Formats: sequence, structure tokens, C-alpha cells
Amino acid sequence: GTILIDLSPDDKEFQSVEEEMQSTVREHRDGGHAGGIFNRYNILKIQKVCNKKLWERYTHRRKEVSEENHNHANERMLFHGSPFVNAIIHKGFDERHAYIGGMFGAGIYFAENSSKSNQYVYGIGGGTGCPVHKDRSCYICHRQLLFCRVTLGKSFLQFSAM
Amino acid sequence: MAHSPPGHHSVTGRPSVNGLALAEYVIYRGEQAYPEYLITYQIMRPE
Ligand SMILES: O=c1[nH]c(N2CCC3(CC2)CNc2cccc(Cl)c23)nc2c1CCCC2
Ligand SMILES: [Zn+2]
Repeated sequence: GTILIDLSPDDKEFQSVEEEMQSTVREHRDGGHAGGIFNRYNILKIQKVCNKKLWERYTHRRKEVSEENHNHANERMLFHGSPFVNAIIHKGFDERHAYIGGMFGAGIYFAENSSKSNQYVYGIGGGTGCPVHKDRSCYICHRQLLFCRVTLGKSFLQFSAM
Repeated sequence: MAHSPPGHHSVTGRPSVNGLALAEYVIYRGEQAYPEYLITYQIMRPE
């Protein structure tokens, strides 16, 4: 039930999303070990993910959360990197996409820094890198991230030493 | 999956040591996120 719509690089929506990718790169304290060494991306394609069932499942929960949080869904746009991107866009997020060993418990994790999510495209801590070259810093192979609509509602603030 | 703290719908992980690191967020129900955009890209070797 999922359709993917290519956006044109001449489209304002493409440029907007690219700018969100590019402007939220940072350096990482691992020196690039997990996600590679880079300051910017080459954006190759941006697709809108269209799935009526998954969207209505999302907006149904969004309204519940809003009503429990003084009418504020606290909706953000956040990055998610995962080896399971193809399953996520067809079936949605579920517990099998959860970070079992994540610092805040077994949940689904998102980042404001695109480069944080880039650390997980090939696995936890970058895994063994790209499947072709086994290179966590591969400049050749194409990577995929998700830029996701996320309902936070009332968010528990946890000051981590990261 | 685990649960969010009672009375909450998510967790905000706010880095308190790296001033340049932005926040990370956790949800505990898949229905609270929609994968809106699929972005294909390469990282670029610094000049
Ligand atoms: O975008 C993000 N994705 C993740 N994942 C957690 C690990 C996970 C892929 C997704 C989940 N289960 C599993 C099993 C096998 C391999 C892998 Cl890689 C994964 N964690 C984070 C961010 C950004 C914020 C910091 C944490
Ligand atoms: Zn490669």
C-alpha cells in the first residue's frame, strides 16, 4: 500500500528537506568511526512516502496524544537511520524497529542531527559499514535515511551526558 | 518495547556535555511516527 513519489530538485519541498539534512550535520565524538568522516552530503533523491493506512494510524494517535497534552501534539520532523528502512516505509514503525539497548529504554529513536541518524544506516555503531566495501566511511555507496513526522506529546526531559 | 514514563508520551534525550549536539527523542508506540520522506544520499569526502 505504500507509494513513493520522487520530488524534483527544482521543487521547494526538495530543497527544504535537503537543507534540513545538510544544516544538521555535526562532528561526532567518535571521530567518524560509526557514520564516517564528512561535513556534508550529496543528496541523490528525495521521495515522499504515501500510505493511507499508515497515515491515518499516525493521525489517530496524534489526536489522542494532543488531547492528553493540553491540545498539543508536540509534533516534530526528525531523522531516523536504520537497516530496516524498506520494512518501515511499507509496514510502519513497530517494536522490531526499536533500539533494544538504547540509553532511554527499548523504544524507537529519532535525531535532530541527520549525522546522528547516519550512524545507524548500516547497523548499530555503523555495523561493519556498507555491504559492498565493508566501509563505515564509504563515499561510494548510496545510503538512505528517513525524515519522519513524530508525535512527542508530553516529553520526559532526560539530561544525558552525551 | 518499554513504556514511556507515567504521564508522558516520549523521552527527550538532551545532551548536557556537547553544546553542539542536538536532541535525540524516543517514542514507545510505532503509531507515533510516520516515515514521511525517504532520502537517498552519499556522505562527501571533506576537501
Ligand atoms: O536514527 C537513529 N536510529 C537508531 N536505531 C537503533 C538501532 C537499530 C536501528 C535504528 C534498531 N534495532 C536495530 C537492530 C539491528 C541493527 C540496528 Cl542499526 C538497529 N538509533 C538512533 C538514531 C538517532 C538518535 C540516536 C539513536
Ligand atoms: Zn561501499
